[PDB]
Amino acid sequence: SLATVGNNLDSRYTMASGIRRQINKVFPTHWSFMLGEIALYSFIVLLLTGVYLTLFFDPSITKVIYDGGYLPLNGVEMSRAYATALDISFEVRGGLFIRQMHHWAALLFVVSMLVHMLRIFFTGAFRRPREANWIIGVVLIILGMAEGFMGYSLPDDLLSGVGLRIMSAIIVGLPIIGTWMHWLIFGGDFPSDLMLDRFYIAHVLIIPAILLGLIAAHLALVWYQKHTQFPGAGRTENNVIGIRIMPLFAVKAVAFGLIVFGFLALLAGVTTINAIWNLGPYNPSQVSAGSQPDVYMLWTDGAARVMPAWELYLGNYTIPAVFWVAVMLGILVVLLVTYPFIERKFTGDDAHHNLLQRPRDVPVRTSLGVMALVFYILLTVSGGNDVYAMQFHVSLNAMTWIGRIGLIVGPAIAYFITYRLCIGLQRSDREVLEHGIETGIIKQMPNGAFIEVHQPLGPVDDHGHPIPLPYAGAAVPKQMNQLGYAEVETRGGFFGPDPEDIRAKAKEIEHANHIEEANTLRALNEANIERDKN
Amino acid sequence: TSTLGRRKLIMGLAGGGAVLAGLTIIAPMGGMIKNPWNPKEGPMDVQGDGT
Amino acid sequence: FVDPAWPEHNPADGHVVTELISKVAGASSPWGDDKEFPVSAEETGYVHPYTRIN
Amino acid sequence: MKSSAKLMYGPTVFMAAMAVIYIFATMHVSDGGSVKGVEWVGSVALVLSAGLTLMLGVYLHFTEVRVDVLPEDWEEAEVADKAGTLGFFSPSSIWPAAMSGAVGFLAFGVVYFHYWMIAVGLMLLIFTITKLNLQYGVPKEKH
Amino acid sequence: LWTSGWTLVENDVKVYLGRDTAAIAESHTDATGEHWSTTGVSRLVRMRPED
Ligand SMILES: CCCCCCCCCCCCCCCC(=O)O[C@H](COC(=O)CCCCCCC[C@@H](C)CCCCCCCCC)COP(=O)(O)O[C@H]1[C@H](O)[C@H](O)[C@@H](O)[C@@H](O)[C@@H]1O
Ligand code: HEM
Ligand code: HEM
Ligand SMILES: CCCCCCCCCCCCCC(=O)O[C@H](COC(=O)CCCCCCCCCCC)COP(=O)(O)O
Ligand SMILES: CCCCCCCCCCCCC
Ligand SMILES: CCCCCCCCCCCCC
Ligand SMILES: CCCCCCCCCCCCC
Ligand SMILES: CCCCCCCCCCCCC
Repeated sequence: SLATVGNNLDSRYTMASGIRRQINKVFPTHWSFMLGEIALYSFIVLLLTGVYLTLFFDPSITKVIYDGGYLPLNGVEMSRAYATALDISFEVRGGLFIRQMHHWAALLFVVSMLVHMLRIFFTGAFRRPREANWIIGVVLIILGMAEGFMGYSLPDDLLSGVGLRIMSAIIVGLPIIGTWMHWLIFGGDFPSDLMLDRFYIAHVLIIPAILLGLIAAHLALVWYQKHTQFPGAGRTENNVIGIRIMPLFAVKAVAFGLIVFGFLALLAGVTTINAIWNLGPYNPSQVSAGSQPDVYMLWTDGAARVMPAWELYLGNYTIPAVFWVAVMLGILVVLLVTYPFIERKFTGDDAHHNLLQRPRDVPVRTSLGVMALVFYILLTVSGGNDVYAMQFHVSLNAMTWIGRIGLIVGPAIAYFITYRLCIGLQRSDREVLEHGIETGIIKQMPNGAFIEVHQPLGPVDDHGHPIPLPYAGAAVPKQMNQLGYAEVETRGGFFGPDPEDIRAKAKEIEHANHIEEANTLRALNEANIERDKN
Repeated sequence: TSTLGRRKLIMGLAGGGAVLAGLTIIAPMGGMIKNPWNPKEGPMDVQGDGT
Repeated sequence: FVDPAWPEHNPADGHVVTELISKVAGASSPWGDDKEFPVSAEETGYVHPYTRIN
Repeated sequence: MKSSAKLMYGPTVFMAAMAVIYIFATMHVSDGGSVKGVEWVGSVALVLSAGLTLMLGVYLHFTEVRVDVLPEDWEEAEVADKAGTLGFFSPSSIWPAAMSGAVGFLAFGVVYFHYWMIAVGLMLLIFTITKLNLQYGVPKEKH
Repeated sequence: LWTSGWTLVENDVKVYLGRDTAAIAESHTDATGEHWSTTGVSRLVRMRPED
């Protein structure tokens, strides 16, 4: 019944060797090699909750008088887009749940990629040969941000409408062809007909298709290079040490997959997001104090706040002050996209790297990363500096000046501290290899000298003083519990003491197990050595 | 080697759990369900009662 | 029941730890006070990872 | 600590005597530069101030009974008498700094009187205290 | 971008300063269901220099 389904599926696709190859691929097990999955799962939730969300939504700007589930706002003249978005939360059973799931998933998606990009950056996974992946991923994050932006602008409420007003007036104030380009996008003056239609047709099709295509290409390209991994015992630059796809990797992927799905289902219910009923229909005259776009869009708005009034008047023409903002954001994007190329120009090393490197061993790049993180965080904080100012009792003018000055001295201090801390971590790593683990046994010698017991990880010469082990690019133990010298040697339940008979054998078995593991790992190391000398 | 064939209870409950999860995921599709015989809100207009 | 890791002491005219007295001047070692350190590099089960870059 | 357990009786009995003088002298003496009546701050906090010294004194007294003659408590002791192990001192830890940062977060939480900030700061403090204690207990990484 | 609604002043229209009274449509249900009238309702109203 099962032997026969495979028989007549192989007899026609000759897939025995093709499938065996896929199910035997080995993947490195590290918690930081999973952060990419979070983005994938959040993306699946978005496109699935999004499709459900389009069965009840009318993206029209046509004004109507509201009569619906929301008893307030009855009799209020609103757009068709706002009225239907207000209907999918008060007239659709479990529609608010799905709407909130969608928005939460959007947030997680952007944070699922940012953190992933940080992992890629710090560990050096963008090096040869993985630069197409870096470029693809960078395009992915920019498009994700753009997608999120046009998503929350669909309801056409008062808060989102101001975002569109800002965006339109940014475009219109571009040198030379910013007037024609603005009229080409919106189809006329803002607001326009066929403005919520072009955005809705590019948020549920153009961007999704592009994103899906890029993602699929991204994953396939990753599966071709079969990942990267940290330096460790037995692992070289021409092998992958981890677990096979089945039965271990596939199940773990599903398990974590549904974990993310379940977590998004919790926030969708217990936590409110984008309460559009309190915001009212878009009106060009009405505005609110907290008009921040969204967390991933805060950096752009923060850039616009800290840019001084630097207009260039050229007779019959004028360059707005916001033009420089555009220039600056353009530079930040260009710096981010073409990083592998700039890093390898100033390092002069392009040597097909398959082994990762710990952030502590690359202080310049790590420090640049933390420098850039502080830059981004300051822009993000400045983007919502009016809610910071009130809630934390700080002058708003002082906040603007903190943003302005902090963008110069914040990055500088971040670099200095991070560099020093990286070297500090390197130094602590060498003390252990040179002298051994600092055990907490302060013995007094007969003469009266207080001495700390040191545990060597290597062979000693004559009288302690271990032969210094060379750095190996891996994590060195720092405590004695990391060698299992604190392991609980009492099998049983919380109440159950467990029979000694079955308790003796199990400790013996585990002892023989980790002995064999260590033996096989060191044999792998030896193999690499005598392989590398030919 | 997974030793799942021997655990009748684990795989039995796992099946039930997975089915319930699936049904939980697809349940908000019941927001589309509408009773054809429930008259639309408000008094009867010139287009009838909606039924 | 007595834990395996409990120090092998005569339960006569001697107690290893009570409410207020102990055998050391300071905190007891969390890896057994009767454990002799250091040990051979073999017992630690630390495998020095040979790595070559490029 | 043979003499340490004893010298606390000095402050204990002193403060006990002052607390009883204070209560009786404040509730029965009319000076004209004040009013008559027992003072309920210098009384409670001076009775209970003697309590601290008494507590520590008694505890150290009970402890010192069941300790042998230590080399540090012996007048003519050789340096080689304590030759042995002085127990376990933590070589390093990042958690003190973290948990100071956590108390700082809760501090500003209470200052601004933000409920979320107080709640987060409280559970940011539990976490760091827990990690401080479980530092040398973190099991060898099981694959 | 040159023009707004105030440009009507140039071509001999008398524009007032209209204050927004935020008036909404009124429900009027009678024998043929419910309808929102919004007739006789003015959301912009003239304002005086003592107001
Ligand atoms: C793939 C396997 C499929 C298995 C199906 C199991 C899936 C579980 C979840 C199903 C969705 C939720 C089920 C019931 C949800 C529920 O409670 O809805 C009421 C219920 O219906 C009734 O009473 C009569 C009973 C009808 C049966 C309902 C159960 C649905 C099953 C039988 C159909 C699916 C099976 C088909 C296979 C699908 C494959 C695709 C081909 C309608 O009364 P109503 O009064 O109209 O309420 C209106 C508000 O809903 C509304 O928002 C509106 O706003 C209000 O005005 C109000 O009218
Ligand atoms: C749409 C969001 C993204 C998804 C779903 C995604 C997905 C993945 C997945 C599943 C992997 C496999 C390995 C792993 O989990 O770490 C991976 C690897 C990788 N991704 Fe991403 N990624 C995304 C965004 C990015 C971004 C923004 C960048 C770069 C700026 C990037 C660069 C890389 C690189 C270099 C690798 C290789 C890591 C390695 O092979 O060691 N990705 N990605
Ligand atoms: C690609 C990832 C996506 C992101 C980051 C994203 C983001 C968002 C955001 C932030 C909103 C505002 C939701 C709210 O008002 O609470 C939204 C709304 C919406 N999205 Fe998406 N979305 C994505 C994909 C999709 C897809 C693929 C579809 C359709 C196939 C879709 C259809 C919708 C619809 C109909 C709305 C309705 C506006 C509303 O009901 O609020 N989205 N999206
Ligand atoms: C990563 C960058 C983020 C960008 C933010 C830019 C900086 C401006 C921040 C403004 C903060 C406003 C704070 C405030 O006014 O507080 C409150 C308003 O906003 C909030 O409630 C903050 C919620 C933040 C999430 C905390 C969740 C705690 C549960 C943890 C369970 C895991 C007012 O105080 P209250 O709610 O009444 O206690
Ligand atoms: C004893 C002969 C019949 C069983 C041979 C195995 C059938 C082919 C299995 C192919 C598996 C592809 C998924
Ligand atoms: C984008 C240019 C990067 C330049 C980084 C230099 C940081 C300077 C910090 C001061 C270092 C003192 C030793
Ligand atoms: C040492 C000076 C103390 C101040 C005067 C003490 C007054 C004694 C109170 C006795 C009251 C009898 C009830
Ligand atoms: C009417 C006079 C009564 C005085 C009582 C003094 C008591 C003070 C010490 C209280 C300690 C509480 C812990």
